[PDB]
Amino acid sequence: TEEQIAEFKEAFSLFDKDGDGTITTKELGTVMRSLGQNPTEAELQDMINEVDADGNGTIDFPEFLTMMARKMKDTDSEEEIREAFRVFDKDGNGYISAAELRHVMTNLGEKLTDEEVDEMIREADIDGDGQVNYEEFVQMMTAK
Amino acid sequence: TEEQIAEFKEAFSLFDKDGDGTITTKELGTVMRSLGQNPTEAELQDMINEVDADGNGTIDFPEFLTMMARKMKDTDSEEEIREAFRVFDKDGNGYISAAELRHVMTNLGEKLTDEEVDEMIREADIDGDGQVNYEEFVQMMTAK
Amino acid sequence: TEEQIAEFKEAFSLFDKDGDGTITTKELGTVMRSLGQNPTEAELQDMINEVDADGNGTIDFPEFLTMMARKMKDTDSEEEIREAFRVFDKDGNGYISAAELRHVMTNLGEKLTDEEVDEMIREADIDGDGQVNYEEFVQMMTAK
Amino acid sequence: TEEQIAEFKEAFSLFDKDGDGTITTKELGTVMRSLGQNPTEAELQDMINEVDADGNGTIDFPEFLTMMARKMKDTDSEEEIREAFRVFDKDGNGYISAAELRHVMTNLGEKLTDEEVDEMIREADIDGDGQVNYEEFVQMMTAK
Amino acid sequence: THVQGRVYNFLERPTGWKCFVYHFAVFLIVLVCLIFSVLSTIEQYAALATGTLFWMEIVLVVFFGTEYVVRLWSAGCRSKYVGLWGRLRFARKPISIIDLIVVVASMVVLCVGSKATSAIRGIRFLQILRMLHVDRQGGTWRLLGSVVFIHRQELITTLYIGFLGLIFSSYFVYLAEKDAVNESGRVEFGSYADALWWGVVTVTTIGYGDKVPQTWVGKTIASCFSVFAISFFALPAGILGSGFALKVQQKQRQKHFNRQIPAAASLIQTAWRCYAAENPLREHHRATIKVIRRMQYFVAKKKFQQARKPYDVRDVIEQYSQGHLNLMVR
Amino acid sequence: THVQGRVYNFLERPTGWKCFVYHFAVFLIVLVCLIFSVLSTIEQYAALATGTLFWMEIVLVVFFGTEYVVRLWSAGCRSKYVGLWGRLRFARKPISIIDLIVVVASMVVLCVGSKATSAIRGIRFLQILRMLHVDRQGGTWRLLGSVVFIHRQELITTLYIGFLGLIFSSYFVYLAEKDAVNESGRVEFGSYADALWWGVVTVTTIGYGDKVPQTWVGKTIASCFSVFAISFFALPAGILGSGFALKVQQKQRQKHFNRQIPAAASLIQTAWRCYAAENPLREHHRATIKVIRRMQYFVAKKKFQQARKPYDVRDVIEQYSQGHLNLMVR
Amino acid sequence: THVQGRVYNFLERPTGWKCFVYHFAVFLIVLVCLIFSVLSTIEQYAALATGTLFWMEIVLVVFFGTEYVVRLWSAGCRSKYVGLWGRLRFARKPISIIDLIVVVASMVVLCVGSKATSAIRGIRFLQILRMLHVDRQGGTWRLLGSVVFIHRQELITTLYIGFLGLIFSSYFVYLAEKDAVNESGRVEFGSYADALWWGVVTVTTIGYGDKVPQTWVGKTIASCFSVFAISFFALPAGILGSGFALKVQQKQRQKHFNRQIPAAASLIQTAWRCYAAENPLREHHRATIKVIRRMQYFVAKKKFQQARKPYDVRDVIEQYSQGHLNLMVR
Amino acid sequence: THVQGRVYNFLERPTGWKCFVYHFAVFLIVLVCLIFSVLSTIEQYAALATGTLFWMEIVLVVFFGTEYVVRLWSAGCRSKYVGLWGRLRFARKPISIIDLIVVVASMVVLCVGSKATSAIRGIRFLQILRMLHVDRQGGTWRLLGSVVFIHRQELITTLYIGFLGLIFSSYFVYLAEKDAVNESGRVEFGSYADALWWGVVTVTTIGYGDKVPQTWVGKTIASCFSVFAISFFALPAGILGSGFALKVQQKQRQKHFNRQIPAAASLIQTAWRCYAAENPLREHHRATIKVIRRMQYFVAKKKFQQARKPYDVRDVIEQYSQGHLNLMVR
Ligand SMILES: COc1ccc(-c2csc(NC(=O)[C@H]3CCCCN3S(=O)(=O)c3ccc(C)cc3)n2)cc1
Ligand SMILES: COc1ccc(-c2csc(NC(=O)[C@H]3CCCCN3S(=O)(=O)c3ccc(C)cc3)n2)cc1
Ligand SMILES: COc1ccc(-c2csc(NC(=O)[C@H]3CCCCN3S(=O)(=O)c3ccc(C)cc3)n2)cc1
Ligand SMILES: COc1ccc(-c2csc(NC(=O)[C@H]3CCCCN3S(=O)(=O)c3ccc(C)cc3)n2)cc1
Ligand SMILES: [K+]
Ligand SMILES: [K+]
Ligand SMILES: [K+]
Ligand SMILES: [K+]
Repeated sequence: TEEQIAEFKEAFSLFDKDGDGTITTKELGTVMRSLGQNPTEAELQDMINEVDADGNGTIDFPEFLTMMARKMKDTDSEEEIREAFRVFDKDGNGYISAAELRHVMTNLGEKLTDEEVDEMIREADIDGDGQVNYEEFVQMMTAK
Repeated sequence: TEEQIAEFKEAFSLFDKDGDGTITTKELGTVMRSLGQNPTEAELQDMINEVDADGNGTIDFPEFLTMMARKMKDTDSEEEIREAFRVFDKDGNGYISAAELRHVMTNLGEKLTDEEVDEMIREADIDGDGQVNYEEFVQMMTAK
Repeated sequence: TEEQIAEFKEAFSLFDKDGDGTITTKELGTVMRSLGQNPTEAELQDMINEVDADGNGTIDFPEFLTMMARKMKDTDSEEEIREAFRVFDKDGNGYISAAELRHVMTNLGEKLTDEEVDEMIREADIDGDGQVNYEEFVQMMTAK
Repeated sequence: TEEQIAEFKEAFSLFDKDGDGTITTKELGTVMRSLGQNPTEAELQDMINEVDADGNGTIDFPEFLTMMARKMKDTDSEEEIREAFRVFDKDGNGYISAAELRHVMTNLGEKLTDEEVDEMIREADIDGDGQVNYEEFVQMMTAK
Repeated sequence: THVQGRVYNFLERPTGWKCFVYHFAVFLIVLVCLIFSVLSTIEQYAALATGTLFWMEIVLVVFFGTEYVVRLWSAGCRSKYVGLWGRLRFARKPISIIDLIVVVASMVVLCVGSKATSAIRGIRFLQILRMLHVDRQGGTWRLLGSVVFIHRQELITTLYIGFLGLIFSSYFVYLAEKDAVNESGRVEFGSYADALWWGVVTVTTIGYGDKVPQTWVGKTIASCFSVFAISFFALPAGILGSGFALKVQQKQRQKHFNRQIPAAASLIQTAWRCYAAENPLREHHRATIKVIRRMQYFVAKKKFQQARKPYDVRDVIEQYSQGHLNLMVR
Repeated sequence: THVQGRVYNFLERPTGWKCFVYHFAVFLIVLVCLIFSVLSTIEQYAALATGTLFWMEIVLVVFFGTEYVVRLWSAGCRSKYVGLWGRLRFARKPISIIDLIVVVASMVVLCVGSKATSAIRGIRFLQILRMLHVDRQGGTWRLLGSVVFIHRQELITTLYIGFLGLIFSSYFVYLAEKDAVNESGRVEFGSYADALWWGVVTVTTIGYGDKVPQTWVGKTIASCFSVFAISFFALPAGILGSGFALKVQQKQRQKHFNRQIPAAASLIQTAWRCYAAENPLREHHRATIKVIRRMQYFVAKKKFQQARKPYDVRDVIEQYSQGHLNLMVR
Repeated sequence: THVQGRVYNFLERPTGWKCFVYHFAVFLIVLVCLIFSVLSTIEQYAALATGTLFWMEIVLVVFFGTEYVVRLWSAGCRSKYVGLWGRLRFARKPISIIDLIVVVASMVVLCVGSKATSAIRGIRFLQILRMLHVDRQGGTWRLLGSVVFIHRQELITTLYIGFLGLIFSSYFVYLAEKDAVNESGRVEFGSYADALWWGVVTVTTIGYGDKVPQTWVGKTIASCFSVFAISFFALPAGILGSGFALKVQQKQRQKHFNRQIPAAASLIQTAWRCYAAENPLREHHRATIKVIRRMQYFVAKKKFQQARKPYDVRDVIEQYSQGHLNLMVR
Repeated sequence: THVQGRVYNFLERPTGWKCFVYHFAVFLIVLVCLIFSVLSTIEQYAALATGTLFWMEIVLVVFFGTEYVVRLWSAGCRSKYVGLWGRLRFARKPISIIDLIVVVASMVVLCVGSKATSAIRGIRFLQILRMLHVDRQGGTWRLLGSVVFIHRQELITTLYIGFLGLIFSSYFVYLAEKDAVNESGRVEFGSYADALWWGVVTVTTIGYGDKVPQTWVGKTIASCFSVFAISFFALPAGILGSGFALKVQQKQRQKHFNRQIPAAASLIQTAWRCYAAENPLREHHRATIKVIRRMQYFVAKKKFQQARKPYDVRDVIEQYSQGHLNLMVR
């Protein structure tokens, strides 16, 4: 862990375009707009209204080190993510086919690149049937 | 078991005052009235409306051997009897004292002889406190 | 398994009376009417509106190999079938007698041949009592 | 245990200011008022309306030995006390910070001395984060 | 003789659209014959009406006579009523005896009366008494009676209380208004009976206006009363409505389970078959019977499962309580 | 002296069919005596009535006097009232004191009045005041009072609001209609009191019609009012009805459990016996007592089980929550 | 051509405050044009009104014509209606055809009538028929119809019963009051039709007072009736109210879950991204895209969780039933 | 200055019996002053009344002036209002400004008017406007407004529908009855406005009787209408009643938990003490403080447990769902 706690702080202030310990919330909207995102101001604000536990707007990784310090793979995030499929559960069994799954991954919320969605289920449709078992995908993402 | 399946049949027809394979429902009311019970006719009838699975009124131990062939000690009769205390549960803990227990055993339903109630809880009040633990009584009656 | 995946396809098109990969939904009503069934057209249609996962009406065992490829004996079909007795559960215990069981097997839905119903419970009434234990029948049918 | 069952009885009647086996309910209000409490009469009365299982007002440790004879550390008092935090549960996790915890310990019911509240959580904020894990405090109080 | 029960339930246990419009049509016929009994009492039109009510009456009486006899014959499908004694057990029932006396008394009146006052004086009541003929089985009245019997206590209560309020407040009013004379010179409250009429008309929110008090005392009391008692003659509405609704729901629920059973039966009745695929081109007949057994089974399984779903909350909790129990074994 | 409590609960805690028709009969007697008090105020019939109301009155007074004394004597079965002091604690209660003053004042009037205006003027109020005598224990009124106290806030609220609406809209109407003169030449709205009478009669949906506005302003206001305020004088009905129903259900529920207990007791009271079959042709007496102990036990078990079933949803969840807890031990 | 659907849902699926006050304003315009149709029938004011209702009418007709055409054009955003055939499938619907005939018939009347009785005689009905134009989509009527169809049985029941009560009690009254003559010399109950009018007016608690009975028999019956039948004409209120409420709740519930889905989708749609942070100063662009992926994920997780909370009881029990099941696997 | 908030909540957050009868008494004073404003408009009594309403008025104005000033001073206990700016933030609120203008305008009228028409013409409206002064905090109105806003859709719906029914049926009636002439020679339906008055009076079950139709068409329509539309002006009652009740329950529930918290806090606040019995005849002081710590703890435990019991069903299920979860960890 000690091998990234340092090179991470450099990118930490990389948003402020300076050496201030400032996440640069008003300037992250330009950082991303230059990355190719161009979000709205409400989304920009909600990005940090909770990602940063401090509450200021520019922080010295009180949580910018905590967000990174959250494996995002433990059991606390394997059930919350498994319930989302259960929204799409019907007759259970992790039945989902590539058909409904592509229908959905490319229509709702934050859609993917057609090449992203096509090869995303590719690793989860190894058997080639129309049942993309969830346990097959989380095990793939369990290292998140 | 084979040592009682025979001497039991003799008493079986002992109610009919004859050798007929008849429980003698109309005559059990006199058998008991002579024993010192003298029940009513509705109670006499309900005694057999379910004790005798046949449904006639006089039977060749279709159930008069089944009623005897029911240990009355297994787990199927240890919870139904434990729930009755739970009716008298309040703050749980099998708290019941000899006080409430005597209050009740001698006031409701089919009361006992004062000597029956006094020495009934005697075996269940070994510690002499006012908490007649149920687990202390069923273990005593588990051989029922 | 590979010993039946071939001789099964021959009977597969045996409904079309030809070599087309067609279940012959309109002709299965004649296949069975010749077998001695003579069903209605709505039943004929519902037979395949779900048995054939494809949805056409004549299929190259997309599911005509899946229906056969369903052991019909696993735990997924041992509880759904055990609940049906629980419909006829009353005081529990798998109490059912040959009496009510014959009463029912020959009166509701798709009744049997009297010789079918008589010898069906025969294997499940080994003890000869009026309690056809369900666990006694599923174990008999667990190889379904 | 036998090493305190005797020196405890001496303090037992220490409330009556005499040798009577009397808890001195009317005089405990002066005992405490001299200790520096000065409670009200309703609180004085409720102190013993349940602490003393007898019901008189002055007792020969029927329960004044039982209250002492209650470890106040077993599992029967580790969940009732853990639920109180669950009142202050929100998003779970024993999240409570020293912030809300001090906010509360010094505002509600029977507040502490600021030095009592400050060093009370001290032992429970060993990691110095804003999450005073309850399991960290009960283990500290499990010897109660 | 399969037609017997066929026409029976076409007549007596109707369901669908055909038998529906049948009953509906006969209802409309009845209703217009009534609405001519209406225009019979009007002298402008008491001539043509009483005329056509001599032809239309005969039409209906014969219509009903045949419908009745045929119904009776077709009451054999139900064993309870088969055989002369059963048949008699049939006409013993209320709606049937009603239709009977309707038809026969129409025949009476038209057998003697045709050779006109008493005639029409009775015919009107028959045309009125017939409407019973539509509700062929009485679910209406049974719904009602049940809901009542359930809520008997509430109803009696509010009745008793309203009754008393009526009584007392009316007596007081009588005392306060018995002298007073209307501006038209007359007196409205001469007796307690009149006051009591007032009370009825008032507490139930009709207010014709034929009797109104003049004195400050009477108005005072009537106000307080009118505010604090009317409500006891308006509860029954809410009660009965809720009762009706609840009961209908309760019933259709039960119906859900009565649907549940057959599938449970058919499932196994098909399982044992497909499973028992060895002891019912003979071998090809055997293969095909086996295949259909299998398919049907696959069908049932799904249909059962779909017909075992949680109508409501009690159902889920029973199910999973029961799972918990199953653990209690484990 | 077992009869004491026997007649008591025949009189004071009635249940069944005999005591029922008794109370019912006496009720009908009371009601007809009233309906003659009715026809007393009618001059056509004020002669025969006031006559027979001198015999029937004596009948009833003596009837009640005896029923009362016997009830009082039979109030010993209840220890609370045994002994002179308890007895006095009895007649201290409302319904009893009511019956007392009824009977004694009838006796008064008939001890002096017989030797006629004041007499009948009081007799009517007695015949009216007696109806209380039927509800022998007051469950009616208690139901009511409870339901109210529960819903006190809603009721006060709607009352306050309706009151205000009344006030304001009536003042405005008065202002708008005080000059106007009816086509019959007179004036309906001379004062605010009249307007306020209008308002009462209106907002509660009676509408006698004795006071109606003429001007466009008055009609405008009355319309808006009539639409937006009547509802606050019609809520109480729905409220109270729901309350009644709910409470009755709540009660009979509780009754379910009060039934539950005795069986729980008898079960064990029989178990210990059959089990304890060794320490109460003497040996045959012993055998038979043992057999009956066993049978009875077998009976209880079933009766308890059937009397422990889930009246409702809360019951099931409590039960299986408790099973879960039992696991929490395991 | 993004504006197409924009103005569409500004007109046809309105939500917010702008489109709101638009619809509201047009409503008020309609309402005042009506209230001038009102004052048109009054001779005092039938001159100026019928005048300005020749200008205001033209204003509205052109207004609506354009609003209609523009709506129709903007009905393409919805594919179902794109293309001439779809467009026709649009005007095929009720509210649209209503607006159409309104506008065109106003144009007719004002194309011929301007060169005055039949004109205004039709214009009034148009000004009345227009109010439909506000409820742009019909949720009102659909709510109603659903609630009814659900409760069809209760309603039919109470209707049938009240109808009968009406019939019978009215006949009896007719018999009891047909001779009687009002003190004003006339006769109220000449026929059964009059009695039946009485009944209607009575059982539904209006009580005009134009027909009142005089005889003791009639008053007796009317009392009993008035007490025991009015309730069957007042249930529908409670029923329908409860139905409305329930249904609205049911709907907004469903809406909760329809909200639930998108978050479930976005969560994973962000997870796969942040996780898949290796295969979409280029490297710094990569770092930043990764950081935002991570943040967004952290956002979703919370938003989902908050949007999966137990609206109600059934939800919790389903959830934890399901946990139990998950154990049933374990 | 502890008295400040003391009198405050004696005046502004009243609870108990003293402050209760205070508010009650002042209410009765207000009400009688009103009922003299009543008898003021009656010429028989317009002299003495208008007199004593010159003394009683001054009494009340000074009474209220002081009560107001003292309330205002005692509004400091609440920090939000401490300091002149806060104080101003106080009188900014509705009920306070109402009391203000009442009192000052009474002072105005009695500063100029005493040296009589306009005076009393205003005084009446003040005596009326004052009743607001009792509901010191507005829970009444807030209850109302909430319940409405919740059910806004149902209400709007039934309003729209009833409105239309009114409109159409009234137009048709106008067409059918405009010629007809009452037997008293006059004409009831000259315009659509009159018909519309009829409709209002009818559909809401008042029925004054001033306008009744004569023709068979009008009676027909009025009947159908009267049956099928009145219900849409009587739903609001049931709705609002249910809403009120529900909301009160919801609130007192919440109150249960707000009670729950303090005990949870005190329990631990005592546990840490008794446990921490070593670091706060000095040693005997220590012993006694320890003993009382222990006792108190024993008290809390029980009080908490009793104050954590299942108010309702959702509570139990949450609890045991949570136990299940705890297993999900285990
Ligand atoms: C608008 O806001 C309202 C309106 C009404 C209520 C409400 C609750 S309980 C109730 N009446 C009642 O509880 C009963 C009993 C008390 C007097 C008023 N009524 S009595 O006239 O029938 C009546 C009168 C006289 C006698 C001898 C028996 C019965 N009235 C509450 C709030
Ligand atoms: C047919 O569809 C309908 C019918 C009615 C409603 C409905 C909801 S709340 C409501 N009235 C009310 O909320 C109250 C308060 C606002 C004015 C109307 N009423 S007031 O006259 O008593 C009244 C008038 C004046 C004063 C000083 C106090 C009280 N009326 C909703 C839908
Ligand atoms: C104030 O306390 C009350 C008031 C009313 C009730 C109550 C329950 S059920 C009920 N009526 C009824 O059940 C029906 C049926 C029985 C007679 C009274 N009505 S009928 O006139 O429509 C009527 C009359 C004649 C015919 C041929 C058909 C229908 N009335 C209970 C308590
Ligand atoms: C006694 O048993 C009954 C009594 C009534 C019902 C019942 C359900 S829905 C209903 N009315 C209604 O649904 C509405 C709508 C259909 C016609 C009757 N009313 S309208 O007059 O307001 C009315 C009239 C004309 C216009 C243009 C709009 C609105 N009436 C059910 C059972
Ligand atoms: K009226
Ligand atoms: K009314
Ligand atoms: K009237
Ligand atoms: K009315």
